[PDB]
Amino acid sequence: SYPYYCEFFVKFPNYIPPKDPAERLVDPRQKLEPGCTARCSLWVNEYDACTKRVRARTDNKGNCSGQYEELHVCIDRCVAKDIFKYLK
Amino acid sequence: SVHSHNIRPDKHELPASEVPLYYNRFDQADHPSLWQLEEEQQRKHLDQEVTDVSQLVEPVSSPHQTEGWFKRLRYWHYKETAEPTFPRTPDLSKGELAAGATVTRTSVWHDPNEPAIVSVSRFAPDNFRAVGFAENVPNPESTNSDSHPDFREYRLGPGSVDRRPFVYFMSASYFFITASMMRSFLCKWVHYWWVSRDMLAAGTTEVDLRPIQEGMTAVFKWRGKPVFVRHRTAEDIAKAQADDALIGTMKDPQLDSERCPRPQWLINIGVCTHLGCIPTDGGNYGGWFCPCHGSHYDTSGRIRLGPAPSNLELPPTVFLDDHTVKLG
Amino acid sequence: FMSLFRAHLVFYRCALNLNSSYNFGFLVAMTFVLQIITGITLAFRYTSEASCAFASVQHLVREVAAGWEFRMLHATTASFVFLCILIHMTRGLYNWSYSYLTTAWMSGLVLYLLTIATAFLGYVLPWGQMSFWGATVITNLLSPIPYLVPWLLGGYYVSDVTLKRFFVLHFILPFIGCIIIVLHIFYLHLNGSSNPAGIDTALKVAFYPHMLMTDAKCLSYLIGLIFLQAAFGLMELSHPDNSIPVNRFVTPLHIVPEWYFLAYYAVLKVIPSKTGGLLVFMSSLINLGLLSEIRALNTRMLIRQQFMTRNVVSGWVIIWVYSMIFLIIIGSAIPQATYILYGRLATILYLTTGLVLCLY
Amino acid sequence: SYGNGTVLMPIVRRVFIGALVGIYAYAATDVVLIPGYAQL
Amino acid sequence: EKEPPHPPSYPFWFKSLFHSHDIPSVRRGYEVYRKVCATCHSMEQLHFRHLVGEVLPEKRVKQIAAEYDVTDGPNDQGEMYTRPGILGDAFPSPYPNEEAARYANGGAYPPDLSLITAARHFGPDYLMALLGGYRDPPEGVELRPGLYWNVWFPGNAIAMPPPLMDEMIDYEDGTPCNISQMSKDVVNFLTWATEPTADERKLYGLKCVSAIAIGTVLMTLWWRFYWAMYATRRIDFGKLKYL
Amino acid sequence: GAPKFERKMLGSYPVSPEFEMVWRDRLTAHGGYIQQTISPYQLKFIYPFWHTFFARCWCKCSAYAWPWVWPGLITFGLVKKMNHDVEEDIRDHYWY
Amino acid sequence: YLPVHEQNYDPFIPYMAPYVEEAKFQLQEEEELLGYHMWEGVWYSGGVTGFGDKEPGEHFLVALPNLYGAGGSPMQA
Amino acid sequence: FLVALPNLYGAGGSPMQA
Amino acid sequence: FKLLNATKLYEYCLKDNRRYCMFVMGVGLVSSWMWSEWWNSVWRRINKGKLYNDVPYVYP
Amino acid sequence: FCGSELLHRNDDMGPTAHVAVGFEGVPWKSPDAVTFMLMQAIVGSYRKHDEGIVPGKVSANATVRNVCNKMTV
Ligand SMILES: CCCCCCCCCCCCCCCCCC(=O)OC[C@H](COP(=O)([O-])OCC(O)COP(=O)([O-])OC[C@@H](COC(=O)CCCCCCCCCCCCCCCCC)OC(=O)CCCCCCCCCCCCCCCCC)OC(=O)CCCCCCCCCCCCCCCCC
Ligand SMILES: CCCCCCCCCCCCCCCCCC(=O)OC[C@H](COP(=O)([O-])OCC(O)COP(=O)([O-])OC[C@@H](COC(=O)CCCCCCCCCCCCCCCCC)OC(=O)CCCCCCCCCCCCCCCCC)OC(=O)CCCCCCCCCCCCCCCCC
Ligand SMILES: CCCCCCCCCCCCCCCCCC(=O)OC[C@H](COP(=O)([O-])OCC(O)COP(=O)([O-])OC[C@@H](COC(=O)CCCCCCCCCCCCCCCCC)OC(=O)CCCCCCCCCCCCCCCCC)OC(=O)CCCCCCCCCCCCCCCCC
Ligand SMILES: CCCCCCCCCCCCCCCCCC(=O)OC[C@H](COP(=O)([O-])OCC[N+](C)(C)C)OC(=O)CCCCCCCCCCCCCCCCC
Ligand code: HEC
Ligand code: HEM
Ligand code: HEM
Ligand SMILES: COc1cc2[nH]c(C)c(-c3ccc(Oc4ccc(OC(F)(F)F)cc4)cc3)c(=O)c2cc1Cl
Ligand SMILES: O=C1C(O)=C([C@H]2CC[C@H](c3ccc(Cl)cc3)CC2)C(=O)c2ccccc21
Ligand code: FES
Repeated sequence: SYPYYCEFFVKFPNYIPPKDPAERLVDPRQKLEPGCTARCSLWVNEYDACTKRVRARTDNKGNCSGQYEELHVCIDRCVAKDIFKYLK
Repeated sequence: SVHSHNIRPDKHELPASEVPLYYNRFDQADHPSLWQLEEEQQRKHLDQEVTDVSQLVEPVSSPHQTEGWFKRLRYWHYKETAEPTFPRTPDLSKGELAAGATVTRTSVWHDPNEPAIVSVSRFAPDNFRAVGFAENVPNPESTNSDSHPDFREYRLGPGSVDRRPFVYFMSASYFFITASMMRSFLCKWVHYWWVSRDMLAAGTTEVDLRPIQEGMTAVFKWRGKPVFVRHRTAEDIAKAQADDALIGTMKDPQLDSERCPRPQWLINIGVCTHLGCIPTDGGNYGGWFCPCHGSHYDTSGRIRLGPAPSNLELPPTVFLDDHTVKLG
Repeated sequence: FMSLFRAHLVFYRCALNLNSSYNFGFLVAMTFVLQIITGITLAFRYTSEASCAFASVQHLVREVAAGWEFRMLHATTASFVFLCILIHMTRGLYNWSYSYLTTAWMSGLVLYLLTIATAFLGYVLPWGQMSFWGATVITNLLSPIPYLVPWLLGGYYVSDVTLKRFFVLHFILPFIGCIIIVLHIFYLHLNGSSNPAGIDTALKVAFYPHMLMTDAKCLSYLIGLIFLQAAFGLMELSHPDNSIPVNRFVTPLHIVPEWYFLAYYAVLKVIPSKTGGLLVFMSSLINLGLLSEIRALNTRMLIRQQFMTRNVVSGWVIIWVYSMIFLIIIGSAIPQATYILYGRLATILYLTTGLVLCLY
Repeated sequence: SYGNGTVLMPIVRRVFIGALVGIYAYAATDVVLIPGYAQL
Repeated sequence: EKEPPHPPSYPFWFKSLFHSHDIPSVRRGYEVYRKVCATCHSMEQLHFRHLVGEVLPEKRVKQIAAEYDVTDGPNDQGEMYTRPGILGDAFPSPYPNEEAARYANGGAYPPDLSLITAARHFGPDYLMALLGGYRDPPEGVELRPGLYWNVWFPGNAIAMPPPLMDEMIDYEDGTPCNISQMSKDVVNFLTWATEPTADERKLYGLKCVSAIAIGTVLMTLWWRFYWAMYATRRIDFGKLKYL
Repeated sequence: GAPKFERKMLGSYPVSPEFEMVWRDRLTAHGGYIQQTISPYQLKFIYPFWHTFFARCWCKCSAYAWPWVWPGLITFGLVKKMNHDVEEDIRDHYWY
Repeated sequence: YLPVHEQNYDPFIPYMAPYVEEAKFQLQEEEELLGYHMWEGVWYSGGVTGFGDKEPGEHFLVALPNLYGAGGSPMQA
Repeated sequence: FLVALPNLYGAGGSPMQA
Repeated sequence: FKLLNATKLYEYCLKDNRRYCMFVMGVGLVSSWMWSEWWNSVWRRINKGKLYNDVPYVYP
Repeated sequence: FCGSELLHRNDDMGPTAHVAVGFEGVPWKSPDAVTFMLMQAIVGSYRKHDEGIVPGKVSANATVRNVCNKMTV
């Protein structure tokens, strides 16, 4: 019914100026992604494990969509903290 | 009242002469007046001091009484399962109770040494009192405990202010907030019946006049109402101008030249000024005639006869070209 | 009728120790009156046509002065109707009010049935996906009898005819409500209210000055809270999926009724036989009805004190409440084996703890 | 009881107890026993 | 089937209780919508009337409406015709019926966006996440042609192509264009379009709730005023104790 | 309502309609009593509430501990264990 | 709470028993000697429904006994 | 009219018998 | 309380119920409008540079 | 002057109830003393047993008149 629901105690960022007027012709997400990639390493570990085991089992059925989904949900939930500091 | 009793025989619940749920030891007096004496000779537990919950006297009755599946409450006293024809005889040697049925349908009250009329007199329900009665049964002196505060520590005494202003200010404040809110509600509810924000009634239009022929009336749509454009003949013009000599007599006097800035072109809002019907072609003055109550208009738009109070209303208009007009 | 007004709402004498838990009846009545006002003013602009009902409700919000306010007050006050009713019921399960307020308790049950019917009829009128498929489900649920369902529908499937008659029925039922409320209060004041202590007492006090002000205070709180939720939207009381136009050949991928219907939904998820499903509702309502004459089911003389304070055993009503909340939780979730397993556990608890109230 | 006007709630009592016995019998037949006889 | 994940909470300016919408973002979101998303979606409930005074000045809105041909009639001959749009007309749509829309989009139907954030869970956070969500398939999964993998769409496979591309559009205030920025601005615009009466609603709410709370304090005091006279009463049995 | 032996009046003046409920619920004052009240304009009325706050709150909270909280804790437990079971199922059934 | 020195008594003394037993006797004999049949009456007359009640207007279909006047009370007849 | 219906329970009565 | 009693608001405006009603109505009338304009100003103060008026459109 | 009640409830002394109500007055020397002496007379008195020659139901004193016509008895 409502377009959205109110959230308490939200923190609203101040617009960090780009150091070069050209600096944000490239997506700011690229500058936040590495750190979060490093923080979600356990999901990378498990995804690579499942990849190996699927490639090995040889009965010709298997996939690792679960762990992949978890990996990217982790990375996104990390990126969401700082992305709005770089957008007007 | 609307409530029944439930005195009936029952096979899950034996009668109280058989299995009483209360503690069945009672003292008995020869005359209830004697119960006075004991109240001024016994000791009482509430006359004596204790300080901790662990010192409170322990109940005489046993915890272990009622049993069965899903029975939370384990202790009860009274039941209304019905008595048989021949009840179980109370044993007075054990101080068991004798009451109602067990007096009427039993030999319990019999004594060898005493007349029967004297003997029965001791078995009214006032002659029996439980064991522990004088020692445990409370009889308050007040609803207030001396360990709690009553009005004496809250009363505003000599030297105090008057508080009527404050009380009535409090309630007046409540009421004026209340009234503001109520007025807001009614205003919103009224406003909700008003016309919607999509309508707006705005607009303007233009008309090309080349195709029209003399003596013809064309009709167009404008701001929700009809508009007549007529290319009058010379005789229509003459009819309109001949009645300028009788302007004295009209209900809404006006001269033709105002209504036809270009004499051969007549323009009006196509609506009866009486109650909103649309006049038809004709009438007595070669103009228009309204069928709803019979008003007549002339070849210029003027009200000549009938209940309508004014001439046909002129729309805000301009001739853009020799052959084109603008409405609105 | 003024003399009656004075006898029942001014000079009527209550017990001194009636705390807030005895104020919720007045509250449900007030939500009724308020819901009636907003109802009538919504009817003036609603369209009862399957082709255009949805856009009719959107027109109020978009193009009408204060259009949004009445729709949202009407939507949100329903939740408070049901919340207040449930508090009001649980109070009297807790106190064993039905021991002597026999016909009042029966009348109560009838009013609750009326309210369920009224709400569900309302729920179809905005005519979105959830409305259409909800109507489909509940009409299929009462199928056991031939031809009754096409007759009540009006048609072989949910249709504009169905909308028209649902609209008229939703118009009418609340007022029948009001009549039954008068009947309710007759039975009540025939007897007189109970105490929280469950004793009989002579320390009575009149209504107008003392209890009327508590009624007013709680009324202020409730008006407050309704407006808070209505204007700002703190809680997601209603699911988003009624915002989508109807499609007769595609269901919504996730389904969640209004909260006051979730427990029922949970049952329909976990019992295998459909008739068993329906019979659970019938049986539980019959059990509640049976409490009206609990004095007869035993020959021990009854008391109203349930001694639930400080009690490690708790009480069957509390277990009932927690079971019902658990069922709401499971209602909300997807169909999966483990949810169904704990569902069946909770369902058995909910049924048993209702049966057992009669066994004193 | 004699001298009382409540005459229609007793009937409803007996009907309700009846109906519950009914419903539970049928539910035991429907939900448990008939499947059980496929597992027996 | 599965429980889909829940998006993160972004700090959109509006989701506070005291904040309005952020109108420059709304302007930019409208520009994005016109240049991109209006290629396949529709907003049948919106009319240009809605933009004047709330988002844009009237003159500019008239000039926007003039860019479209809108069908009208019948005329004197009973034929239909086309004219330049006016302030009173609804937004145009790319397809004449649902069947054509499905025919152009490989069978799937692009939903009408007039209420989109109120028609999904977590609304704008879900939409913001979805527009970020496109990724390569995981090991052991392959999707048939004209279907894409997205980590936030339920069941992970979606028919809408990757939506955004840097400097695919341009802004008039000067702000730089990139997919993240476009995401934020278009989500702002759609959230506004879902209910333009939001700010009115909230500003009225504030006054209402404040006054009602002050009310509540006053009524509490009035109730206690009468509580105290019977809470402090004395009742004696037999003889008088105190005075 | 009241038993007939309690609602029997001593007076004989006709009960006015606006007092109906008052005399349907008549009760005898066995033994009599004495009562005193002070006008609320001559009492403090927000200090007596806070003066007795701790006692009242101790009583109320003590009364509700076992009956309401302990089953609450058990139910909360059950929800947590259900979540455990589901999060293990979802991997057993669908992860290789 | 009361002070602990006010709580030093046994609450479970049966002080009503001798009277409850008598009441049971008295109310059983009336059932035996009067209530043994389903007696037949005149319907909706005298303020009572006619199916057994002896107090006026205790049931809904005999509510509102008057339309004018000042009413009255059963206890003052 | 505003003093109609003097009773809700009981048997009523008549003014002439007071 | 001494201050309030010194203003003699009770004697003149609250001791008679007709005047009580006059007071209620007029104070309502004025207070509501003051409260409204104050909340308007707050709504403009917190949202500076976000509202439509604060950031004019400049034509291309 | 304190505004309070002091009630002795007693149902074993017959059907009649006795009551007195009081307000704060003025001193002997007050200017308004005379007016008070007059107000006492404006309200006056009544006895059902002994009545003079004027029926209470037609008396010029409106308070007596209203009391004597209550419920017609
Ligand atoms: C194809 C597959 C087939 C598979 C087949 C498998 C079949 C398995 C069947 C199992 C049956 C178990 C029951 C046997 C009963 C035997 C009875 C007997 O011998 O009676 C003799 C004899 C009968 O004589 P009696 O004269 O009746 O005397 C007894 C008294 O009447 C008693 O009264 P009292 O006054 O003396 O005692 C106090 C009284 C009163 O006590 C109280 O009132 C206290 C209440 C305290 C409650 C406090 C709660 C607080 C916490 C609340 C938390 C919140 C929860 C809610 C919210 C959660 C969220 C949802 O206590 C009670 O009422 C006790 C009630 C116990 C209930 C136990 C229920 C077990 C159910 C098992 C499942 C059955 C199927 C379910 C349905 C399936 C679908 C239809 O009784 C006794 O001597 C007493 C025996 C009592 C035994 C109780 C404990 C039984 C333990 C059984 C263990 C079974 C394990 C199964 C594992 C299965 C693995 C696969
Ligand atoms: C999906 C799965 C689940 C399914 C659901 C499962 C549910 C299971 C649980 C069931 C819960 C309990 C259900 C009710 C049991 C009642 C048992 C009973 O007899 O109690 C005796 C008991 C007194 O017995 P007693 O103590 O021995 O006293 C002896 C006296 O001589 C007795 O005289 P008295 O003056 O003292 O008593 C008042 C007297 C006289 O009362 C009056 O004169 C009051 C008249 C008010 C009329 C206002 C209009 C009502 C229109 C019907 C609304 C129904 C809504 C249903 C909700 C769902 C909606 C979709 O009424 C009665 O004695 C009761 C008569 C039977 C009532 C039946 C109520 C339910 C069915 C009604 C609808 C039938 C369907 C066709 C119509 C449907 C139209 C929508 O009375 C009550 O406690 C009744 C309380 C009030 C409740 C009923 C109010 C409505 C009255 C309707 C009367 C029939 C006309 C209907 C309209 C027809 C033309 C359109
Ligand atoms: C608005 C109303 C209109 C004004 C006029 C009044 C209308 C009523 C006429 C109908 C009554 C005819 C029967 C006459 C019986 C005479 C017996 C006698 O000597 O009197 C003393 C006797 C009581 O003296 P007592 O024995 O000392 O009292 C102890 C207790 O009775 C406790 O005794 P217990 O615990 O020892 O158990 C005894 C029980 C032992 O038996 C049981 O408990 C058996 C339980 C088995 C379960 C099965 C259900 C049993 C109930 C049958 C219901 C079927 C009738 C409906 C048929 C529908 C047809 C379309 O005995 C009976 O049940 C025997 C009597 C059963 C008769 C009930 C049905 C009679 C209706 C016949 C005409 C039907 C046409 C209706 C058309 C459609 C409209 C309604 O009277 C009764 O027991 C009364 C029975 C009849 C019910 C009351 C009538 C209703 C009045 C309120 C009106 C509610 C209308 C609501 C609609 C509102 C619209 C807006
Ligand atoms: C007849 C229909 C009336 C509709 C009312 C709507 C009117 C417009 C909006 C409100 C305007 C402001 C109120 C009027 C002015 C105050 C009246 C007045 O003179 O005061 C007299 C008196 C004022 O008493 P006071 O003690 O404050 O002061 C009077 C004494 N002097 C003059 C010495 C100061 O008010 C009362 O005593 C009323 C008693 C009730 C108080 C509590 C009410 C709260 C609400 C209870 C529940 C409501 C639900 C029931 C309604 C049914 C529908 C849901
Ligand atoms: C044609 C190339 C499109 C453009 C441009 C945009 N959208 Fe669209 N959208 C399109 C299709 C064919 C579909 C169907 C997807 C499916 O799986 O069936 C969609 C779907 C959406 C949705 C629905 C998401 C959901 O969870 O249901 C949304 C919210 C959506 N699209 C938004 C959206 C936005 C914001 C766009 C502008 C950036 C946009 N779409 C452009 C087709 C096309
Ligand atoms: C107890 C009384 C009532 C209850 C509980 C109730 C309940 C409801 C509910 C839950 C809705 C759904 C609204 C939504 O989903 O947005 C609704 C809608 C509606 N109700 Fe009722 N209602 C009541 C009384 C009335 C009355 C008396 C009327 C008219 C006389 C009425 C007319 C309507 C209308 C027209 C709608 C459609 C709302 C819309 O389309 O947005 N209601 N009602
Ligand atoms: C529209 C629905 C209802 C309304 C308007 C309503 C109204 C009222 C009111 C005003 C009271 C007296 C004051 C109070 O208790 O708050 C009351 C008491 C009561 N109600 Fe309800 N009620 C409704 C529903 C119900 C339901 C659903 C039940 C039972 C299932 C019920 C049973 C009772 C009982 C037992 C009492 C008296 C309890 C006691 O005196 O101890 N009512 N009702
Ligand atoms: C805190 O403790 C209590 C609070 C209480 N609150 C209230 C509101 C009442 C009450 C309700 C209605 C009524 O008469 C009416 C019937 C029906 C109508 O019709 C309708 F629909 F409500 F408008 C209106 C009016 C008379 C009295 C009580 O008895 C009551 C009793 C207790 Cl113990
Ligand atoms: O699958 C269901 C479903 O099972 C119900 C149910 C919920 C419980 C309702 C209900 C049950 C019992 C009573 Cl007494 C009243 C209402 C009936 C409809 C819905 O409300 C629903 C709505 C939209 C789509 C699907 C569904
Ligand atoms: S409306 Fe034209 S004459 Fe009356």
